[PDB]
Amino acid sequence: HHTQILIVEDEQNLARFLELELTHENYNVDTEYDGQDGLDKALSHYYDLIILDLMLPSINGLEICRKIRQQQSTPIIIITAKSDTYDKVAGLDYGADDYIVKPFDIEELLARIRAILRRQ
Amino acid sequence: HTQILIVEDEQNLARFLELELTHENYNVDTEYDGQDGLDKALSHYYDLIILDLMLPSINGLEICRKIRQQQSTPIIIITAKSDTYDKVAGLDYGADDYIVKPFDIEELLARIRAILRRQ
Ligand code: BEF
Ligand code: BEF
Ligand SMILES: [Mg+2]
Ligand SMILES: [Mg+2]
Repeated sequence: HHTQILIVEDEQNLARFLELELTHENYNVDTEYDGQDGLDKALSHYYDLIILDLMLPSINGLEICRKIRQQQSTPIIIITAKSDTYDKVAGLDYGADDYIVKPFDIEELLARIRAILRRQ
Repeated sequence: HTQILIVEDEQNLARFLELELTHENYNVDTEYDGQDGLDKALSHYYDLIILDLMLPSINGLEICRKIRQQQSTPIIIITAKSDTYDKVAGLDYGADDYIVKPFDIEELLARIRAILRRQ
């Protein structure tokens, strides 16, 4: 019984870093670097929480978020270099549970994962 | 739904949030002192509590711990403390979100909506 996380992120250094840091916290992690592959994975497997970058190949994160939310209430955290207030609001209103501006400290992401999953 | 408590000692900010939130059809109570805020939270029902960290009498992290000891009530921390250690502590002590000042009201309102989806 492991908590399952999907990361959709096209910057492969950060993607691997997040995978390693989350695996160290005893999460099971799947990663996708392409937006369509990430959506397809999110819809075909059960995750406990999904981490979504916004600028991705094929389709971008807000479309992924919308299409996941047509099917699932699965927690979503958006991570992105997009830091304007409107981008944050739009992402939360499309159903993301949190929204973190890059670059961030891993310990903050881990704390926010814990806080969201506490209420599941 | 509608009941919000704000514990914030910077009164210009508190009245702003109070008015903006009331404009959004929330019923807002506010307290400028940390002990009064904690007392209010434990004595009265709220749907969501907004906690500053740096307050007179008792600091917001301790308020958060004591509330979460007794209630499931959603908590958003708002604070000028931007350090990662403080974010991690606030979230681990029971806060559902943590916003660094300054922030735009539409962000707060969106995070309130998102947190109330979690119940
Ligand atoms: F490409 Be992600 F929005 F940083
Ligand atoms: F006084 Be609060 F922590 F900004
Ligand atoms: Mg990207
Ligand atoms: Mg203060």
